[PDB]
Amino acid sequence: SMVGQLSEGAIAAIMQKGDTNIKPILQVINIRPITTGNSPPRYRLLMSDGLNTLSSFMLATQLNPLVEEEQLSSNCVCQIHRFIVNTLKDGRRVVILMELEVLKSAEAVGVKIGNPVPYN
Amino acid sequence: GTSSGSAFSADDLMSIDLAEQMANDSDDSIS
Repeated sequence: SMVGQLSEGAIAAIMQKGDTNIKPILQVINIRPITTGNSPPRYRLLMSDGLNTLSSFMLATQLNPLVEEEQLSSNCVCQIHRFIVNTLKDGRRVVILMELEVLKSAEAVGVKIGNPVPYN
Repeated sequence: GTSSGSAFSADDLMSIDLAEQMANDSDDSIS
């Protein structure tokens, strides 16, 4: 199964246990910029682990070239090597992707894998 | 489950900036 390529349950592990030591393989579902006048763009990502999606992933600014040169794009599969979880003033949590590797390009995967459901 | 995700205002973005910079600064103790 194509879902065999993804780290099913990694999103729940991050959200429920705060496990920051896993190196999960995830699929990018969508990418949206968040822009400000003096700041570089901040890329927000809807990611899938094959079981859940989560829309509160954020790309570290130093990885912006991956989005701007289209290597990190919707449908691609990536392995997260380092991430942190940050809690906002209102209680929401974001997962900041600090280091990753694109394992398979969007064009080599071709479609959303499986039928994941939103975690929140 | 109802939208593309709640949005992040300037204050939220400043907090995210700080979180990533704190990780970068800690790297300076090992690199």
